[PDB]
Amino acid sequence: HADGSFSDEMNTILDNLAARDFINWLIQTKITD
Repeated sequence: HADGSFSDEMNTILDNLAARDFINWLIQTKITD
């Protein structure tokens, strides 16, 4: 927190919407099998 409280969401979009959306959504298909 601080004033806009934007950092928090700005971090979750990376942790949540990147680790599981860089090689686990349009690519694991070409790896698991």
